[PDB]
Amino acid sequence: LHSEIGRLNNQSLLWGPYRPNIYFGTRPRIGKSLMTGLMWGKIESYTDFQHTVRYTCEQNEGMKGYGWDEYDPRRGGIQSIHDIQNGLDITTSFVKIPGGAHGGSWAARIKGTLNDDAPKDQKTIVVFYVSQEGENSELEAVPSENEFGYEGDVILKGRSEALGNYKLVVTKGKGVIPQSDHDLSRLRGPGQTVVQSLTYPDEVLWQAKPILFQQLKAGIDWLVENKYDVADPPPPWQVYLLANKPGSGNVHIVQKVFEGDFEFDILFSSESAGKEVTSKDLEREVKQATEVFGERFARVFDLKAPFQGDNYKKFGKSMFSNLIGGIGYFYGHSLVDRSYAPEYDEENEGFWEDAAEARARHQEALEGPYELFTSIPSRPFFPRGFLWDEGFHLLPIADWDIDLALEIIKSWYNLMDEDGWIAREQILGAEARSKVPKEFQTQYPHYANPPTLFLVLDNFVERLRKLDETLSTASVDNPEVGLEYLRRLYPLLRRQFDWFRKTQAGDIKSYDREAYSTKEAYRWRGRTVSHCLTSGLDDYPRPQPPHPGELHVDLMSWVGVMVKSLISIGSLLGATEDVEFYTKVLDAIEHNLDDLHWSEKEGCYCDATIDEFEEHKLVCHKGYISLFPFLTGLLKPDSPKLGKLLALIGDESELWSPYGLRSLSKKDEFYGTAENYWRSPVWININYLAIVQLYNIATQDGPYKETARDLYTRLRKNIVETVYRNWEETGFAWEQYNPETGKGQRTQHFTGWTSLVVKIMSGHH
Ligand SMILES: Cc1nc2cc(-c3ncccn3)ccc2n1CCCCCCN1C[C@H](O)[C@@H](O)[C@H](O)[C@H]1CO
Repeated sequence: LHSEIGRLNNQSLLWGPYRPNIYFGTRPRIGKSLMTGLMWGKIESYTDFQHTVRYTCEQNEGMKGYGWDEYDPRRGGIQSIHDIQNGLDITTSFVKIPGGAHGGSWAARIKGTLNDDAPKDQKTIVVFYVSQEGENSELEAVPSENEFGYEGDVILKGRSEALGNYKLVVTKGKGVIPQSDHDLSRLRGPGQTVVQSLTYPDEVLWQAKPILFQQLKAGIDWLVENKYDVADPPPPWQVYLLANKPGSGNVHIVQKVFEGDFEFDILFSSESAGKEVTSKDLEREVKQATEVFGERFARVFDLKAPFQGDNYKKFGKSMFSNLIGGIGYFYGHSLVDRSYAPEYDEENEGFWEDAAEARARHQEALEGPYELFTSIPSRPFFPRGFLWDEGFHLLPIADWDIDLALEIIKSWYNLMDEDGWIAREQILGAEARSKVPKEFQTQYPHYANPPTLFLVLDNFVERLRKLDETLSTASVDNPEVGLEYLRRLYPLLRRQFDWFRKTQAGDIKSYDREAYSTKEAYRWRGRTVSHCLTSGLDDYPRPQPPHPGELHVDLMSWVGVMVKSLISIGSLLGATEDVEFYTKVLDAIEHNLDDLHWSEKEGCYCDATIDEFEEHKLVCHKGYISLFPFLTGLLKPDSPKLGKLLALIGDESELWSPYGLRSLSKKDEFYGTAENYWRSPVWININYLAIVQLYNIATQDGPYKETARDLYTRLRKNIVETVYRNWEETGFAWEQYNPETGKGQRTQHFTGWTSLVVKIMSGHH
């Protein structure tokens, strides 16, 4: 029965607009298959369209904003694009229609409305770009009746092993189509929809912009060769209208020019299903997906006081939809240094210079191919899987659709190599690589990242203990399906635990260091003089200089998170021997957090190193790192140390700002220095952990119940209100928030863990 829910999940999730790196396109969860993408741009001159055309996501002065207003990957949703440069408000509606054997059908409506500033007679070029990879697959544009292009719909008929037979239609659409009275119209037509059907080697089909432009350039070269010149030039929009040439190929460019507002549909009909998809179907499924979305939101994300108002519902729906709507399917090779150069062991003083040398051997090579199905932090700046981000992303996604979340967990865990490593940053294929400088592509088998995916697993387990609708919860409603999922995953969880202990081990035994356990001590590999990228907190201050004797309290706390999870999951599976090992490890981490990291003088946890004199020294920098045993859920509710942590947390002169907790204390010497990334700003993911733990202390008998109740109340309010005020003013979720001014800063469109705000509002953890 487990493989039955599995098959249904596969069929459910196969199609989506799973190309979040571009404004709008679709792809199935298959490496080498059919992909679509949208392009549009005003044209006012002979040279402007190369500058105005839109395709890959960005964020700059010329784009007011864009994002999903509703989305569910099983059903589809609606996206809104507000484009200032091109004077256009665009809506892209996407809907899926189950049926047949190949993952069903789908349809999209693209609607453009000029805004108030645009010339009422703007010419906008619109391209629908279609490609198909596969040796034994075919795709053909049925030619038109008319001489120079299409008066009606463009039908592409295709076939592959993965999709069977299918037709993809681009409807004629509604809006004024400009007409040219130039002589050229005797050879190119007066103006109409055109199709060019092309073939290029499979591996470059993703390069839609250059492919389109090479065709535009050939058209213009043709003008020049044939005596169309500046004495009497055709209008720009006709100079940039491709000559119609439909056929078979692995690339099909469908181009329309509109004057004023426009709209058109794309209808993908899987042959193996009922009759084909119509526009009437598209409109009905769109209306239906909205109603379903509406009803699930109010059940799953029931906003509590004081955020019950409609302004907050709208806010929550926006933050949620952007998060779950950034889900992508990525496919290809990634770049990995598999030398395991000994310099990566970081065993000597000055290790960062040795590691630099090894990186300068450039032994890295492409490997795979791999696939990943994942949500991402940032459509415009970094639209790809990040390992510890994904644990935060899936917390609200799991509320929505636990089965989808498990799908994504599985996807990540299928990347893990034989040692237990998953690369923290998943740049899969040439398309992904295109948006990343070559110096930053290389992954390193010694670099960890927080295991925040265990958090999602913990939520799943509590739920397991305590048709699209049915599927979304099938793995908790069918407990046998649940445990079977854990059974297959568990060995990989254990592999990653062991990997952490073998690769990120700190050194107790070799210094004058005393502690309850000889074993439990951890140090993030990969640190530079000013950074510790693998920890997730890039530039939070760490012992200076970095040192093989360093110990990092956040890392030990992450290991504590892992054992606690393995206890739970081991128990469910009766891995009795495993469970007793985990038990001794937990107990040991509990003692060693105190013996190695607790500072009585400072009243918080600290990283540690070793002295010029070879002695253990705590290095205290009050901020997120200091609270880690608390944030990761490792302290007993009655703990005196917890009490001191709550005092530091609430202290306005240290961490507590009107806008959330500061990443670093105002009192720290590194406050607001250098790039100031994690050295003062408020970050939603860590604030979210704080909120969850305050709520935990707050809803149990103990000495800190009422303190935590008050802190919980206020921090929930501060964090929610700050992210809401910024969203109201700017339309954006931001990467972090300024603790002096409350302003969002760094990167926009960070959905992204900022969207945790939906779970914070809906409460009852
Ligand atoms: C190559 C690159 N080009 C970039 C361009 C712009 C940019 N900005 C404004 C305007 C224009 N351009 C910005 C950044 C750019 N990058 C770096 C990519 C990695 C950043 C990771 C963010 N984040 C850092 C967190 O500390 C970490 O915890 C977390 O896991 C991670 C993933 O969310």
